[PDB]
Amino acid sequence: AGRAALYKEVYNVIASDGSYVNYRHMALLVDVMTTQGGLTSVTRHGFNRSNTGALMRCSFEETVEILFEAGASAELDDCRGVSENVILGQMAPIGTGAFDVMIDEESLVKYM
Amino acid sequence: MDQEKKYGMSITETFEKPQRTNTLRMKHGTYDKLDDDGLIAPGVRVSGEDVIIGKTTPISAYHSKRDASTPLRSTENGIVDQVLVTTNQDGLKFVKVRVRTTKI
Amino acid sequence: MFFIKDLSLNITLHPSFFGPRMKQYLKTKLLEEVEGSCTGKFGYILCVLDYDNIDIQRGRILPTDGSAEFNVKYRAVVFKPFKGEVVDGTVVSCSQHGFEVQVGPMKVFVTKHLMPQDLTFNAGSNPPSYQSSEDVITIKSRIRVKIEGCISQVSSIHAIGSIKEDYLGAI
Amino acid sequence: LLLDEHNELMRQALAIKDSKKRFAAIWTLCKTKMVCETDVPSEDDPTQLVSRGGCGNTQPTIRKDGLKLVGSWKKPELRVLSTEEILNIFKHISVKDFTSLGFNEVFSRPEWMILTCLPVPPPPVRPSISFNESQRGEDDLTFKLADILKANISLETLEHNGAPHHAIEEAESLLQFHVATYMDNDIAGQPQALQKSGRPVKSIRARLKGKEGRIRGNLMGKRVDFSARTVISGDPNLELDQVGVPKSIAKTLTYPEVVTPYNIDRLTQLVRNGPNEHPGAKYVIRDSGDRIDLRYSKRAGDIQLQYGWKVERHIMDNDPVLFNRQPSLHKMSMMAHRVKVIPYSTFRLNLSVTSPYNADFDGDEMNLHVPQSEETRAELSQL
Amino acid sequence: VGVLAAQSIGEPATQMTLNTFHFAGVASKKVTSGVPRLKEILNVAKNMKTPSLTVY
Amino acid sequence: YALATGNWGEQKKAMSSRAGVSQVLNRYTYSSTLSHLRRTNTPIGKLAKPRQLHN
Amino acid sequence: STSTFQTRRRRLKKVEEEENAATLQLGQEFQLKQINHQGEEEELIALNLSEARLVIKEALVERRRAFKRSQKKHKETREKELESIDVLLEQTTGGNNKDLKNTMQYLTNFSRFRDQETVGAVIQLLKSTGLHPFEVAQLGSLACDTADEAKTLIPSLNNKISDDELERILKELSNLETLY
Amino acid sequence: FLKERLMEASDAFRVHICGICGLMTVIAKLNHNQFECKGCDNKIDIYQIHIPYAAKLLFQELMAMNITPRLYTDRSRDF
Amino acid sequence: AIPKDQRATTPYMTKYERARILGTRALQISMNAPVFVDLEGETDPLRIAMKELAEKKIPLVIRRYLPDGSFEDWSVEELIVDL
DNA sequence: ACTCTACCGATAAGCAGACATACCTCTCGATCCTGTGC
RNA sequence: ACAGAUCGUGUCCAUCGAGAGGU
DNA sequence: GCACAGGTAAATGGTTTGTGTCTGCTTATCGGTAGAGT
Ligand SMILES: [Mg+2]
Ligand SMILES: [Zn+2]
Ligand SMILES: [Zn+2]
Repeated sequence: AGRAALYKEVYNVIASDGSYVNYRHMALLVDVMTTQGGLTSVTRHGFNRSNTGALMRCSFEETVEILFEAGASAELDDCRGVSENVILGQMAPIGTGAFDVMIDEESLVKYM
Repeated sequence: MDQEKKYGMSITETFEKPQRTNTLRMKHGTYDKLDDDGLIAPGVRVSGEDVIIGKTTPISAYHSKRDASTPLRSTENGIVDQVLVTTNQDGLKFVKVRVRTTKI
Repeated sequence: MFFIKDLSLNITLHPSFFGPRMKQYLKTKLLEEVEGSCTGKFGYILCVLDYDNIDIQRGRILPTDGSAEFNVKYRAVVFKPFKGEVVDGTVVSCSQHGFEVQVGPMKVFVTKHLMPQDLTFNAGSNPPSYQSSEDVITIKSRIRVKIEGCISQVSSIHAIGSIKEDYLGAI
Repeated sequence: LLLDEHNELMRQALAIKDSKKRFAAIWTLCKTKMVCETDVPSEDDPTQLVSRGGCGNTQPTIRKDGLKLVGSWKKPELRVLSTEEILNIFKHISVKDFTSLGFNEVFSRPEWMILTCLPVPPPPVRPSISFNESQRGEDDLTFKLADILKANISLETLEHNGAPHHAIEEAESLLQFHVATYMDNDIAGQPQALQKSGRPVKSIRARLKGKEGRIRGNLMGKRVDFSARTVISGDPNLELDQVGVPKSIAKTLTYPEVVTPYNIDRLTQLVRNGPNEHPGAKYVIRDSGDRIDLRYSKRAGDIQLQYGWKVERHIMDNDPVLFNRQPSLHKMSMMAHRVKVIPYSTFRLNLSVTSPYNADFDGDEMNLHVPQSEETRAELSQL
Repeated sequence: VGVLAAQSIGEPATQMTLNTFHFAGVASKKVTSGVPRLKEILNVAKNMKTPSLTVY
Repeated sequence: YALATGNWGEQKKAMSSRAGVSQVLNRYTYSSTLSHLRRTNTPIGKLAKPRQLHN
Repeated sequence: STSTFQTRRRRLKKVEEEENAATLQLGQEFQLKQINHQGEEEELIALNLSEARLVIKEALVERRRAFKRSQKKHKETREKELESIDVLLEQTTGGNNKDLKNTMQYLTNFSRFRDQETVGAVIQLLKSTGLHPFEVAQLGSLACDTADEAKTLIPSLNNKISDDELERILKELSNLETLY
Repeated sequence: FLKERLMEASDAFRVHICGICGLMTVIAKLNHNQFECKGCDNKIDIYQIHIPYAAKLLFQELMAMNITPRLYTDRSRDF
Repeated sequence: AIPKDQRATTPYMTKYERARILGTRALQISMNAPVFVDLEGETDPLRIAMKELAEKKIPLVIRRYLPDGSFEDWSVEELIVDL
């Protein structure tokens, strides 16, 4: 019910300028904001305090605090996000990088 | 603008046309338009990285002098109209040059 | 001492060679690669047995260029000089520092400080060796030598030998 | 630990998988306790007690004052807690205790938070600023490291030659302050560090703190090559997907093309043209680098292009390039157009693409990016 | 889809005009709407400027 | 120093002193010079009231 | 080039339990219950001096036969043994193959069993005990006269084998090596 | 395109990282074709990675901050 | 972890997959890889890649990674191209 | 039955921490010395 | 025994603050 | 003849129009039962 109320509030917010936004975007936003059992604010005290990678988290808010926290702990960054791959300069597993391309010998000998 | 600033006592820059014989790490711009005093006479067309003021500073193998010339701007060109030479408060040399261009 | 292990090798193939003969190309690549290798982890690779069902997996293409990385699976005979292991070889060289042994393809050194003072360097005899009592040892003669440890893990692989042990020398 | 598994509340708290939440729960439950117990009643049969095995000494109220920790020992004594005794206590912590607290016995032990051996960055981290006229201007990090070394030497000499406890205390306080300012120059409740120039010193935390930092200004955002920017303009005669590139921009920007039997003649013609006309080339790349310049060597024409080389030709027609306007709010602000060389120094675009760009022709500035590989070119064209 | 949703929500926010006043119907209650309302919704403010309630 | 750097104060403690008090004269156009010679600034630093045109 | 993935905190184990020892303590790569490419839980294979020579010889002749058949489809004692593997190696492996000559020469010179039936029955005889295959290979390769030589040769057989059984299969191996 | 813009059209660096420590403190001598890690006397597992120079500078600064950003080329899961 | 009879992924070929395949084929052709189709006098590697994709003569395999870590292999010639 | 005082929970109210669209263009200054030396 | 003038390629002048700008 | 090296200055007292909106820590304040009688 809280998620539905939040979606209705957002839809009412984008109602006066005349702009129309597809339901999928706002639904995704409110689902992200209510993934846990309560409201998750879009700020340093909301979605930030999560279990995601430290490198991807520390690129928006203050950085050295979370770096010190990571050093004090021993959490592992899976490097499956976009920010980590951008920092490491590798092809992020998004869009064209969501799959792998391999060559097969059977098809290679099939054509010729 | 340029100045004949002095380091210590004997390390004083001088205004002269630099030569390949005793100048190291010098700029690759043309020095043909320069004169003996190190300044371009008014009425000479300049363009690109051409050197307008020739200044060299003593190093302290030879190469006792190192260039400090200021070239013209990469995107600017024109004809020099007025060159001003005078002295600053302490007594060194003060040199000012001007470039005139028409923008259609 | 001889072991056979299911080793793995990673190779990169240029796409200009992407023809029907890629399988045999990789086969000869592996063949000349692991033959005579001196890897410090596995040891000495002598022969590549089981030239069948190599099972060349699909070659992932690197995003940078058109090359493909292949992970070939194979088994081969390995040779590593395990420390503290008694082996038998033949004498090849004998300087004043000591007499070497020819256990396998290695150059195990029996330094003078290892075997007892009984062995003396007698240069009067035509083959320079360590002629002494308790049996005769010479160049190209049977000798059993123990291994103290492994050194120089990079580049060539060899060890150091000793004779000071009951029922170890002569034979 | 102050509390163990005997307590029901402690047992409930020691169940969270998250390290931060578990540590917070442990701290909240143990901050109330102020004395070792050594005799904890069992969960069953509360009449009989079980010897915990502690020391029985009371605990102080640790309070943070600047860069030092003070403890109000009340059974009130006010003794400043030295770093040595805290480190010794940390070294005596059992593995399970800080494993439950959140610390890892392999990667980050609790006792490693105390600085006993400070590494120095290499010269690449703190380069030398040449600066106009021959003067060796140095980075603030080098000056801070020299200050730390001087403080350490002074403390060592003062300890060795014999001195009152006040001198040792002030020397160690100065060393701690200098180290902290080297690592963080924005300490709350402490005076900032100033050099001879009078400006605040630059710390690595200040080096990476905002959008000019190493991460928000040099990792997710950086300057790039093979890009251009010039005033845009309208052209009704252009196609919907087409951008008017000035001849100078085309002659400056280059695209590396691998020589192939299908384009050997074209590449040879472009090389013979030289980096003067628009349909020309600027560089020729042979095997293992070894770049060849076509404007200084002048050896063009008598050079034969072998297979596998790379030629940096100028941007020609129908070349897919990226066209961008700032600010980039939606994905429509980034589009791929086809290069059309025009004889004027301005950007020309179709009038129908201005709406997604949200741009007009009153002095707007827009950026152009060119690809450098077949992967990027094809994906830009098809996506 | 997350980046697309974020852009599709943020673009009208920039494209909106002033949204500080004029949001009054029959009764001039000065109901908060527009950019400040969106900001307080995103921040999940515990004390909104103009709390309201509807009863049927 | 005060008339050159524009920081009204001594050489030290320039961070805590005001900035922009002294500015180089704008001589692009006579009207620009006249406007620059009759300019006032209120040091404020989020607030719409001080920026509004009062009666 | 590896066959085992990281386990038991291989990143920062910080134990450094030496590198090798005579009393078992084999290397991590040569550990018991190895991992096969398709199977699992397979023990390490240990080859004697005679077994290894037969294995390499059979692999070489198989490769030579395969190469000869491909070409066709496209179109004494110790002294005699040296010529055989010389002519086998001169065309099968190819390349420099300098290291292969010394290994084969050492295998031929120090070979203990030359009969296929005897080497085949060696494993059947030795399978009675549950000893680690490394030490059984050591006793099969190295010569012996009684229990004292076997006990002194390696330190991995302390009270692990009864003396009566030890002397029994030592004499068994003695006759099995003196018959050929 | 993002990877090309971030790496090829900008800073691009190659470093050697020890497979045990996970740090970039590896002594590499390309003339003699040998590598060594003095931290754990490792010589038979050295990997090379392509990262931007800014990332290398950030990692070096973090190491100067007594924080170890160990980098590994394999995924740690199960056992 | 490569099921075949339990492949629940869509049989169609996505836009990202099409772009990646076309780019890889074009790059390989540009760096002088063998071509399995006649060119009709064409000289641009990208259009040659499109021509090869038209008749499904590209010897490549798409490995679609499931979020858990499993994957299934789809051949290019068996993927339906409709966009 | 609730006095003589202890920990449980539940708030008020003061003390600090983080930060504010994106893109580029140009000019202009400053980066130490005074008490102390024979 | 042997046992050199420079030559030939040469890398840039940076940082910190302040102000004025324009989409 | 001129250079050479440490941070010895202010003590003070002192400052500035109009930055909110959460966040966490540290007290102060308010009910409520338990060690038992005439
Ligand atoms: Mg405009
Ligand atoms: Zn205690
Ligand atoms: Zn290491």
